[PDB]
Amino acid sequence: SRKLILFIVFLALLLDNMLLTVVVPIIPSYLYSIKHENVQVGLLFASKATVQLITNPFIGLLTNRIGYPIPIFAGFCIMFVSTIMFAFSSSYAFLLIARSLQGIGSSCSSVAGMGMLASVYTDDEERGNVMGIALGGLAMGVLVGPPFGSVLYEFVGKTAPFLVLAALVLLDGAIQLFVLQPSRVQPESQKGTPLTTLLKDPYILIAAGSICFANMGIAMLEPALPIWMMETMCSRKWQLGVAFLPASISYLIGTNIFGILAHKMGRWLCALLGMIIVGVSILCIPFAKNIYGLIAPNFGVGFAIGMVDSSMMPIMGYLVDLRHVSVYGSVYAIADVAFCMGYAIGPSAGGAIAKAIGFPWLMTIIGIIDILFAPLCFFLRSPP
Ligand SMILES: O=C(c1ccc(F)cc1)C1CCN(CCn2c(=O)[nH]c3ccccc3c2=O)CC1
Repeated sequence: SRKLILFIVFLALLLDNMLLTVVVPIIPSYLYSIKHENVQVGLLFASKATVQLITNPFIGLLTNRIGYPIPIFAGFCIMFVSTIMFAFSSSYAFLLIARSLQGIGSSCSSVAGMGMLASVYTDDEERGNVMGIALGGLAMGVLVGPPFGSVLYEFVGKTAPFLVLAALVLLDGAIQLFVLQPSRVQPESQKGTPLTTLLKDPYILIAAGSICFANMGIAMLEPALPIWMMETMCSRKWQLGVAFLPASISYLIGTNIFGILAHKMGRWLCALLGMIIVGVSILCIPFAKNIYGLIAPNFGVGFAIGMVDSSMMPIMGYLVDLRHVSVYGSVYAIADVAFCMGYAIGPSAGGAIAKAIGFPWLMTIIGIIDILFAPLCFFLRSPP
């Protein structure tokens, strides 16, 4: 009965991404009103992703000393605290602190949950399936966040989305306490291989780079696309919001189905095809003239990112099992660092490049990089 661990990881990722995507619509207007009585949003997101990026190696090393359950419960506690502060804080410094705490909790939950899933599902196929489900939960939380927040804001109040999220967080924490039971400290049997040896592995580097570039695609998509839309198509705000819906839906479907299909098609082949597809979709994005012209490339981008994630995340554990000690804190900390590497420079830089050179040139460069990195996944195939 280890499906409870999968449910806990699923819930943690879902609620974390739900908070990360639900805070967005409300705070900036209140910040502007407070200042009186676009860029700072990207600064908030960069802060959260950067704090998650810094914490990842530390949590990876910590999971080898105190085990997984205590980091998971700590992630839950920090995530609850950040949700409460989001509910009650109205200034900018407190909201920045809330974002940083949410980043720490994101690092804890993601790294420890992936490590626990890898350590529990030792089969190479079941591992792929369960982390495909976990990434599908991440995508589900991303997709549900904004509609849930808008509905609760219109129905009850501004604090309602965060209070309901905090109630769900308390339910998840009660489940964790009942199942995980982080009463004592349980060190792992074998000392983990240091990251200095892990970053020296070309295959782990290749998988991490594939994840990093695949996520960098959408990471620089998010803040630069609305400006280009308003400049060329003069599109409306609802059209801007709808634009990323195909990406989220395709990401959810891709994660859920390719967590299973990667082991059938071949993880290396799935990653190569995903990189090619995301490169082609990003190349085709600038040529669109209407939102209907971006419905298909966004779907391709989401599907390809789901392919790459749900293929490379299992391959990380497979590689660390094959050529390293069977401990998954450090390698999945590396994978989280790969995620945050794109998600942290996205908001901060994407605008800068989209202003220095044209948005079509930026997206052409990103797509060319992804296409050229696609053949590097050829080296991740198994000899037998
Ligand atoms: O949509 C997504 C997605 C994922 C995979 C996939 F394949 C297809 C789509 C998710 C949606 C949440 N974001 C992170 C949240 N976030 C920022 O981090 N920075 C921003 C800067 C400016 C404006 C908004 C944002 C913003 O929402 C991460 C990716």
